[PDB]
Amino acid sequence: GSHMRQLKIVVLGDGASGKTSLTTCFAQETFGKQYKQTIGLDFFLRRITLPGNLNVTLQIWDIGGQTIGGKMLDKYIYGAQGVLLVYDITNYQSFENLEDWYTVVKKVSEESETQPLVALVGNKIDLEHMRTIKPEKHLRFCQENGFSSHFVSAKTGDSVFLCFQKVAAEILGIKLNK
Ligand SMILES: Nc1nc2c(ncn2[C@@H]2O[C@H](COP(=O)(O)OP(=O)(O)O)[C@@H](OP(=O)(O)O)[C@H]2O)c(=O)[nH]1
Ligand SMILES: [Mg+2]
Repeated sequence: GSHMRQLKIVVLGDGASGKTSLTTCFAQETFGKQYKQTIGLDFFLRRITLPGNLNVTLQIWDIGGQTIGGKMLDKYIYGAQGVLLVYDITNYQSFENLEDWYTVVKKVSEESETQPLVALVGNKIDLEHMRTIKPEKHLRFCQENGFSSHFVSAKTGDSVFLCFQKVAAEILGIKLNK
């Protein structure tokens, strides 16, 4: 027998960073019958084919309005093979607070004996000329913790598909060459 290959990715970060915009931007290609199959659930599914004709379904979880201490947060983070730490490049506190989001991820990782792929996602790159987190500051946070680095715009779609695709590939031990 052979079963579906599914990877769970959770999207974390402070309110107003663009988490729901980001997840929706990636979900849009599935709108119609497939997205409707999980309407009102905690996640949606999107199938991608990674290089080498590797079919995988991504199960993408938006935490909604959950805060760091939310007692529902566990179902989002436990089992997550990929984690997006999302901030708004124009909102400094959203970046600073990612240390605290990452503390929860480390705690879950240690308990679960897992090593999820963690991506730092600077959203709103369409607003680059008004950013309050410089690229160098973002890349320092990535270097300190081994995060995958992404600058995206959920509004316009810039780099969004590639962020999820790269995270999926890295979960499976593949560095995509582009
Ligand atoms: N310029 C820009 N704005 C973005 C981007 N991503 C999200 N936004 C805006 O940021 C606001 C918060 O987005 P949302 O997806 O609800 O964030 P959240 O789910 O993290 O709370 C929304 O504004 P509104 O209240 O206007 O809808 C949304 O339109 C982006 O890449 N660029
Ligand atoms: Mg939201």
